[PDB]
Amino acid sequence: RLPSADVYRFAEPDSEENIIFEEGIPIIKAGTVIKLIERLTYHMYADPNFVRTFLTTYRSFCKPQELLSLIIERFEIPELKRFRKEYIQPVQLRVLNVCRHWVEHHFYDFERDAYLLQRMEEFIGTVRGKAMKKWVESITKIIQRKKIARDTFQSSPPTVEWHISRPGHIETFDLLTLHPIEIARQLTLLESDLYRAVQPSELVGSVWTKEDKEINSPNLLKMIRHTTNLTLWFEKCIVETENLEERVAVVSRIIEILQVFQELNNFNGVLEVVSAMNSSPVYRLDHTFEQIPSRQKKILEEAHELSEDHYKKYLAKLRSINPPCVPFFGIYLTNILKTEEGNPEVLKRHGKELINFSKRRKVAEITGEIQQYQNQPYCLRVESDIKRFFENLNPMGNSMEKEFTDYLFNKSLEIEPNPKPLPRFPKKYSYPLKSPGVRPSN
Ligand SMILES: O=S1(=O)NC(Cc2cccc(C(F)(F)F)c2)=Nc2ccccc21
Repeated sequence: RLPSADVYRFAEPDSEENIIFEEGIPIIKAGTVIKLIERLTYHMYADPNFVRTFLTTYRSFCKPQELLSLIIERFEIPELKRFRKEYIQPVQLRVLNVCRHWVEHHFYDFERDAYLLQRMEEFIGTVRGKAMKKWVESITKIIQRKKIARDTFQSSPPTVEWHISRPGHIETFDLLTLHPIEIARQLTLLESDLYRAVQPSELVGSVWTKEDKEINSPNLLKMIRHTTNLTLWFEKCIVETENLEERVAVVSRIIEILQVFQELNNFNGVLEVVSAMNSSPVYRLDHTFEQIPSRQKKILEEAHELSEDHYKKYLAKLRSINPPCVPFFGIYLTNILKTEEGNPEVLKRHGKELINFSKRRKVAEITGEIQQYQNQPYCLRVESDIKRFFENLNPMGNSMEKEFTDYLFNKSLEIEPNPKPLPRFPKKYSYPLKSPGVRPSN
């Protein structure tokens, strides 16, 4: 029935040397690249979970150019009445379905590689056939829509809040001059847009830590860099305020921003404040935290407790709230890296190497959890000048990260030296330190 090895590479029988399954549509555990492509375009049934997971994770084991060459060759299949009807036509329609999902959900590969797109359009444009016309036409319209695209409140959003800095006075914008409510809202819109922009393939096979990270993971990198710039800027605001009374005002203002992040269910923001508060230069400031009111200390402790016991309280709090929210991104990076490190790239059976597909699938299920929260818009107005201020945060300046964190700790040792005495430092703020609070204006 199926073709011989001398004419087709996709029709060798299944064995423990080329394809292994998990414990109805079977679920592939590991297999050769040829075996994966074959099951990806299996003539017996439709497999949307495998199609979706394969196109998200394939870059970890196959190059885009190689995948196109293999699916084109899988399509080219050389009793002839039933051979075309039950084997050639179903496989060719499965190949076209794979091209459709590929161009629709992963167009960035055709954007990054112009020659890849040239080959894909050449392949689709040469198909012809009877039932393939409708397939060639939907695929063509998707490539058209993607090429063109590359080239709203449900209710009244609250009034934008201002404090010392008047609107448009961008040169005075700072932690204590902007309104703490507006800082949290504007940072939540910025973080919400960053969260929503991340694609699942940016998180596969640790590509964001490899040589071509800027191309493969630009949205993920933007998200981690925002977290680093915000957390380090909060710490810099704290240790660079040498006067103790003014430093209490600064730390206390950051706690107020975290409370507005909690009202907004921006967990990403909450844990960036907790991260700055737990950092080595800030966490050891006993004289500063002694002055922080009890209610405010309790708010910071309950925020920390979300992380405790492998984020037990965070995971329970996240699944109980209603939209909108901004989930804590770091836990996904943590669980994905644990998966990448604790599972082997390949499985060996009978001296043969099989790609570990279950490893990729476990990583793809974590990215699916990410995606379930990417359609939650906030009923908040953007303030372009405040958004720009946070987008342009550069606490590190022209320094390496380690050199700047070393400086932050040394500043902490300077402002709060035991048994060395506690020096008094002059005031740096020439405006009122009192917060306008976190209650909106009705
Ligand atoms: O006391 S916690 O539960 N809360 C925090 C967050 C936090 C950081 C800095 C100061 C404070 C404050 F309560 F004094 F304001 C709280 N970090 C911890 C780190 C390790 C163990 C226990 C905790």
